[PDB]
Amino acid sequence: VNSFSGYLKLTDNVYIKNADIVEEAKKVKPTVVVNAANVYLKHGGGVAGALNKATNNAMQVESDDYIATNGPLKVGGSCVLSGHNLAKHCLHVVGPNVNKGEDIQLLKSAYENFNQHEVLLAPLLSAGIFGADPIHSLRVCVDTVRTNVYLAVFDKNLYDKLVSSFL
Ligand SMILES: O=C(O)[C@H]1[C@@H]2CN(c3ncnc4[nH]c5cc(F)ccc5c34)CC[C@@H]21
Repeated sequence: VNSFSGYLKLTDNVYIKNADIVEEAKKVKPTVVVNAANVYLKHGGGVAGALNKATNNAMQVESDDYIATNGPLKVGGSCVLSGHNLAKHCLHVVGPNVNKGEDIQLLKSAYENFNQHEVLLAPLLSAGIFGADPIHSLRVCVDTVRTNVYLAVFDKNLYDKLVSSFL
């Protein structure tokens, strides 16, 4: 038993809700919140910009030190950093950005990072400003992640579409 509430159960291990991941994060204090990061950890907009704003830019300050030491992530890759006031940890995961021409097959590799964590609060990778089809992203999530994932979907309309079309 964990503290996530109001989720719809899609599979043995995948759950979905219409929620603002920032507000869900501040209420659950999950062990892991996933950020929809880019390779430079430049948290300017989308989920990343919202999450970073909620940390009063501390996420960005920590991320800039990470990049200065380690260089950029790979598309499909991840790193674990602090969750600041939102979670114990933030798993920054880079899905392919269709608006940059990145290969959508990397979406599976991106979701594989979730399997290193027993429970996660996450957005749909490569959705939103990353330009992928959120229904495809949900399918890849369900077919790739084996750990317990709680998907927060900001847009109510999108959600109702994700649920109603889920096979
Ligand atoms: O590509 C993106 O950046 C994310 C678009 C929407 N994404 C979100 N998904 C769950 N919770 C969310 N809260 C937000 C608050 C915001 F100001 C902005 C976005 C989000 C958001 C994920 C898919 C894609």
